[PDB]
Amino acid sequence: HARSTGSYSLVTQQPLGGKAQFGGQRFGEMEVWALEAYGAAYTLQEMLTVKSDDVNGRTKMYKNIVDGNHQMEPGMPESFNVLLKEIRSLGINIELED
Amino acid sequence: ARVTVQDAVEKIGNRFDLVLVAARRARQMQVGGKDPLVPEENDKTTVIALREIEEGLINNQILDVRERQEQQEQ
Amino acid sequence: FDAIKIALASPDMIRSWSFGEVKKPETINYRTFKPERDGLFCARIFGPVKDYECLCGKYKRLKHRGVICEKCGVEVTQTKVRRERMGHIELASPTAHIWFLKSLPSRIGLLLDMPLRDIERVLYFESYVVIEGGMTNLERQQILTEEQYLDALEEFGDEFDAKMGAEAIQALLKSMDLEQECEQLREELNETNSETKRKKLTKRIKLLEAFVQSGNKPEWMILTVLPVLPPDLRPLVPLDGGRFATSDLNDLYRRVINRNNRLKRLLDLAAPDIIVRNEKRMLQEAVDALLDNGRRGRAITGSNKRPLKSLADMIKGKQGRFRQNLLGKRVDYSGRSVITVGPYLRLHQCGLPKKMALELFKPFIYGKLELRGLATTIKAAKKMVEREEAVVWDILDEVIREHPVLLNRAPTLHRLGIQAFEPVLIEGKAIQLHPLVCAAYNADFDGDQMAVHVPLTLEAQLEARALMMSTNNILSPANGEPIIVPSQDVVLGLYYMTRDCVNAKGEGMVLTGPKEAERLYRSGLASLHARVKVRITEYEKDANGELVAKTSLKDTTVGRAILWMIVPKGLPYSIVNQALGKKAISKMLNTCYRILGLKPTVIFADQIMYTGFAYAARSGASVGIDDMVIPEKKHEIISEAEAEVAEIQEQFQSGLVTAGERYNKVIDIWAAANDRVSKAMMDNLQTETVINRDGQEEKQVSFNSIYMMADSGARGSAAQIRQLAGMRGLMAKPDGSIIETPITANFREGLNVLQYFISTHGARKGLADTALKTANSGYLTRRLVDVAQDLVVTEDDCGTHEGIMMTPVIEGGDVKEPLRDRVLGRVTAEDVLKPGTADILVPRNTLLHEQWCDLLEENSVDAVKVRSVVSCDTDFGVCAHCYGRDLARGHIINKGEAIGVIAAQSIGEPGTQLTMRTSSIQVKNKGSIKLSNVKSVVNSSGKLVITSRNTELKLIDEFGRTKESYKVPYGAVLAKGDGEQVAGGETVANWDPHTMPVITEVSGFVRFTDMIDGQTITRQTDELTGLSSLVVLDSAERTAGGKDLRPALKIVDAQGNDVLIPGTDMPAQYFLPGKAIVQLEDGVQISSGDTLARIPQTGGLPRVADLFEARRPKEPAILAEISGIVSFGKETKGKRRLVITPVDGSDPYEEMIPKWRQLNVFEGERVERGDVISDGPEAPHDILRLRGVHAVTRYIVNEVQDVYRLQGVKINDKHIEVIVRQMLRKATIVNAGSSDFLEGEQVEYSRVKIANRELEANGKVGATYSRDLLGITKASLATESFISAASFQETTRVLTEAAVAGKRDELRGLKENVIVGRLIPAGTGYAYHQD
Amino acid sequence: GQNMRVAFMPWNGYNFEDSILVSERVVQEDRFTTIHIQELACVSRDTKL
Amino acid sequence: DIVLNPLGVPSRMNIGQILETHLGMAAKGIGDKINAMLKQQQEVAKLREF
RNA sequence: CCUGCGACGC
RNA sequence: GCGUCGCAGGCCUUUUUAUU
DNA sequence: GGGTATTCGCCGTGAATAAAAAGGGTAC
DNA sequence: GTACGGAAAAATAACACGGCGAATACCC
Ligand SMILES: [Mg+2]
Ligand SMILES: [Zn+2]
Ligand SMILES: [Zn+2]
Repeated sequence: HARSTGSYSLVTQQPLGGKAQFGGQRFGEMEVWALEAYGAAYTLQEMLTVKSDDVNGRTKMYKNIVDGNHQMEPGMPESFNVLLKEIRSLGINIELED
Repeated sequence: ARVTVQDAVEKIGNRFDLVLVAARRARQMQVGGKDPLVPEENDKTTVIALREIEEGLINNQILDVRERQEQQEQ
Repeated sequence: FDAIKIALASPDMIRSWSFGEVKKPETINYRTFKPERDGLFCARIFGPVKDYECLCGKYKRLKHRGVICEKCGVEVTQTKVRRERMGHIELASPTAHIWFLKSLPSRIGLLLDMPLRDIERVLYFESYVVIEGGMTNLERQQILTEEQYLDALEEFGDEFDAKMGAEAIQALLKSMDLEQECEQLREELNETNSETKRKKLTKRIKLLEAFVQSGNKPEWMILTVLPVLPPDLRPLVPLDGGRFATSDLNDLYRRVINRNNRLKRLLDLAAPDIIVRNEKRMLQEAVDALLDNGRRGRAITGSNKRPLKSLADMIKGKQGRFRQNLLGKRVDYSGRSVITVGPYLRLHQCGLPKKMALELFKPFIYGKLELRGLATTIKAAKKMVEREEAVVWDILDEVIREHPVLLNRAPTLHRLGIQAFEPVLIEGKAIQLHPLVCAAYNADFDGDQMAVHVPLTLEAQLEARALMMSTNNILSPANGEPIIVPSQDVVLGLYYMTRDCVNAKGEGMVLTGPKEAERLYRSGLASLHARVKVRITEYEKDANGELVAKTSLKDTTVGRAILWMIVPKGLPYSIVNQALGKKAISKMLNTCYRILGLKPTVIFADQIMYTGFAYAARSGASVGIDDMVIPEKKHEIISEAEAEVAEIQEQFQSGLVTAGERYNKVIDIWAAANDRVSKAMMDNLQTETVINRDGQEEKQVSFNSIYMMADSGARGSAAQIRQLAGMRGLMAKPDGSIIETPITANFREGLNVLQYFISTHGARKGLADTALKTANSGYLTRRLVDVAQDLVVTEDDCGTHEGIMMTPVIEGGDVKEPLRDRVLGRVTAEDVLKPGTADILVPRNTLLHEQWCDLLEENSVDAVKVRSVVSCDTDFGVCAHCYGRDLARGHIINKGEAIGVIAAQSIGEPGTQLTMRTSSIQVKNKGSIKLSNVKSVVNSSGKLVITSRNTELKLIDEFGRTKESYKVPYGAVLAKGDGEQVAGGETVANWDPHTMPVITEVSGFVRFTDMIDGQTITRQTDELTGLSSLVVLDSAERTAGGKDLRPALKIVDAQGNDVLIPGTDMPAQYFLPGKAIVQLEDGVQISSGDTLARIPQTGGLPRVADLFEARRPKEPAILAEISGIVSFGKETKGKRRLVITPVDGSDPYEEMIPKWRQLNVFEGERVERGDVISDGPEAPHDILRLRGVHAVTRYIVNEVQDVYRLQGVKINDKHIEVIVRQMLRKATIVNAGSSDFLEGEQVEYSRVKIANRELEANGKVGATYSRDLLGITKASLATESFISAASFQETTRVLTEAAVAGKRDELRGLKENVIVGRLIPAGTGYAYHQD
Repeated sequence: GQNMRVAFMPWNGYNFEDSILVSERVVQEDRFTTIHIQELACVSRDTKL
Repeated sequence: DIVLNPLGVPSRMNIGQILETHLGMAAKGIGDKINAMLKQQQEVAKLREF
């Protein structure tokens, strides 16, 4: 099985799972720990934001790879916004201050 | 080709800033279109930047004074 | 952005979050897909359903943006606002929050100082409570029943107020001042002598101060306004049949809205109280089922007999948002296939299929086709790629030549499971992997799969090429051993090539070089094993970098000369002239990497693998039925064993020996028969050759394929050959014992049914242990990672002088690790002095490499004080001098490396190799003994007795170092003194077991004081004539008239006067404890050392799991908390009383000991802080609070290494010291002086260090603290960061404490930066944060 | 299954850990060709309009 | 047809595959002798007694 | 909101 | 070199099997 | 009657992924 | 064939280990 781009979910904007749905591989917690054991910080940031969650980030990354530029924008993952909206529905006030 | 990068690690202090310096050098050739110092042999900008680190013609201070001369020129 | 802030939510904030109010329970129509007017799926509240179109019509356009329609009132905007807008439910009655009520400890129960059961009775309409009764008999908070409220109404009608439900709790929480109550609690805390009352008072004061410092109100816990979720986060999916299936949250919201509408409709019609009480109770239960379904009562099930999912189930657990959507995600540009072997590949490249490379590199080929001009439109490039034209493969080969890929296996136990390789376009559907990385990947080719990943940015490609390349990772970071060791085929080929026989073709001819040897081998004129004379030319770089050549005639074989062409110039010839096994090739690669470097070592390993795969095929090694030979003396050994078993059974049948001695003798003779069978088999398999040199025979090493595969170290060990050729031996039972009938056959001949059914027990036990170890190993690895994720090297030298003392560990049999394996790669703390003269041998801040180890091993040095990680004074991280080396390179540890993650991955990786299922000493060599911590007295016979509790018996050889170490009990005698030496092999110390005698220091007349017959002593006559002794009765089953009567043996002289002890002014009397049998009646002149009284009496992975969790053992060894004289007290029919009386200060100490435990402590002794009272496993908390930090650090390190040494696992000590430092991070305040801390609160160690440093800099007094120990689970939850504590375990109580405390959480770590999706402060991200 | 002529020897690392070297005559004779049958349905339901 | 590796035989103790290999070789030898007798024009009595 | 498909404008 | 029209898709829980 | 101090409930925890079915509101 | 969604029978079902807090019983 192999995949560059494809369909995404509704609630959490992530790639699907399975060969029949044309899904992608899962980068679990142990792979994150193995990347943290190296000095590979940009690879983990690319795996966590552009390749998985950030819609604007992955569209700008696709346009930059098509144009020929190897540069990405971190942005904000959508799963963190889903987590904030789900914790905020329990009557607990959590927000990013600046 | 660059199988090992030990001569690039021997120049700068550790291996972590080597990635940042080589990325800052490689972004000038693909986006800025600057001509490299070492003659390329069917290589991408990563291998050219690593060879420029290995030959000792590129470091942090050289890129800093080159950016300073570019700011003073324009 | 800045730090994360979490607090309580006011109802005004909930109304400000919302955009509308939901009033109808229905979600959507079934016949029409349009949303409802005012429902859970709305258009005028949450947003429109389609992009820039309203609901009613006429506004489906782009020029109208953000306008409000007049028909339905739907804002014309994007659909993306539907996943962020919220609503609210105006409840007719207040409800209590289930998180601040049911999660122990209860926040409402601690604030109101009320038990949880009474609040549960009041909230769920089962009892009454008075609120501000005034001048009445009832107090401020009293729990009234149903009848007591009627009595209070009919007795006190006016000036009375009692409510039932959440309104009473809201009125209690609203009418309460925090400052006055906190001041009253402080003034009550000053007049407090109890312990647990003081604990509850400090907990209530800390909760009140948490409510005061935070901006929240105590009445905000009672829910008034209820917010809802956006509809895109809980959508209604369509089905093929047309029926719209519902979710759990939509059903719970519909239930809550329907019950609230029923309550409003019933309150409109002015109902009586009985029905509306049940309606408010049902609304409370519906709100509690919506918030957390399963905490209170029974979880409601719908149509599945399964509990429904609430708002709390989506956050915690394995299927929550943290562990399934934030800590581990699904990524793009990735693939998966079955792996195969590529022999032609190099160490830095791998074989990638073209069908996977065409899919993983789509936009690169698109950009190259748009750049070259072959496709101007992106659709034309997509059709050109889908048609698979000729130039598409050329573009794909162009965009793959120097673009690495990340190959990864499914179990990632350490960092070598994700390595970078260069793709080679192959034909097929399998991935070709290099054979040398299979030992690091732990993956064979029987059906294993691996995942690939494609970096895209320049920084990711540079991190893959510089940090994650397979040529850069050749040493393991756990211990420093290589990971590019050759496997079975390469060592088999290099073992077959480098051998010799006494007679072959071409033996005894002079050769001019290795090229003539290769020519003679490939021409067929000389054999591969033929002793010849080859002129070699080896180089040596013993000068200042330059290489010196030499030429001489060597006596070698033909194959070693051919292998000499593979060996580079810097290596000598003496490393290849022997038979190459496995450790020989390993030390050859070690010598090549040590002398030459990294770049020739990769080419050397590749050429070694190439020549091994080339010369393993020319041999033709094969197994057969004739290779596994049978010893000719096996049948006669079985005959003598059966004759001995028959003789032992005939002796047992007569009645001379018991059944256990018979079984033990049978086991020993069968073990001896198995050892003789194995010895005869190994003797038959060694030589097995009668070959003529010229005309006479000569023995040589066997060329059997089984012996060549077992001797070279390719595959199999000696036990496998014993089970294949000799008898299998004794086999165990599932109950744990050993069957007396062994397996006298092998796998070559036919086994019967019983010998197979016996071995099925051990096979099933091993399979079940292997299947059940992996979950505990993964749990321990996850706990170690989450407890050691925030330790990054931030400095270089903090300037400290503390450190641990490195000594080689001695148990009593032999040594295991010398000083060199424990001191290598560590910076010393103090100057190591020469044993002869006090001059400085080595400075302090020196990295001890192998040359310093060779200099220290020749000067007879045993104790080297080095700097440790736990003794570092760096705030929020460590320095580069207290850690040591990198353990994968030759330099020092860099600034920015995450040393905690590699430590947790180094400890948690070999957990799959551990286990889960449950009188005299003899010296080894000749040397003088060293007696330390011993108080003795010379007896009359010339022996040497011990009058101390603990005594260290160490052996000092002629070199001046410590080789052995033993432990002797209290009552023992020594065969020789301390001055003379031991010849070796004789008994030095001997003692009788199961006895506890008392030894006197003086010799004189013995008198009986306070000893009356019939009450405290029992004179029994044994039936044997030898035993007629007196027994002292225990002080529990005695009568009431002799509770204070305690016997004692005063020692006087022959003249009757009381002799004294030299040094003090107390009589030399010895009291008798319970069940102490004395010898005889007094009246005999005893000697100095006499026997007076006679007193009779989990390892593996759970051991490491209990050691890292700081778990208290079942039978802890009680120690002495304070120094002084031991004294027993009056017991209270349960536990035994004991009190330690000091010599100078007062006695603020009193403890109890359980009477059923054994105490090896007499009445009057002299103990100090550190000595033990009983015998058993110790607890690390007592070692920390009594001895110190370094003692419990060495204890944990030695107890972990003793478990990890039994399985043959090499793990460095710094990785355990990282977990030891992470276990102790908090401190308990003893006396807070001029500080904002309380008396008995727990703060961080670095925070109180910074506070004491600032108070010392400002000229004020500091604070006295005490460090405490916590497990790997407790330290992960007791952290200042609430995000890392909620994502690991127990999300509900962590979020509850963060809500009631108002915590502001800065990231400052790896896991917090993983969640928000940015660069972690490690590696390149550390330099990014610095710049 | 099928029974074929077998040999136990290392061949240039192509049977390294557990790998199996198969000749081309096994592929030419088609003695390991299997037939796999799938099922694709098309449900025509009755709905509105 | 298939070349296997003999390295897994001492480590993983399954000696029955080598006995199956030898017995299949003997069975194929008997079958090739029967096929060589049937390929040439032979009578029924010699084939029956073999 | 994002993918893939079919059609049309400058 | 993009924008407009129409079609299909984005799930949840449980059970079983297989692999590492 | 205050200060302990054993018991006894209760909650949290128990590895990581690919395929193939079955069911998504039942009552009066 | 549309419409409130609860609690009591169900001829229900039923883990081992560990830490923390509350009811409660000893000991002067
Ligand atoms: Mg396998
Ligand atoms: Zn409208
Ligand atoms: Zn330090």
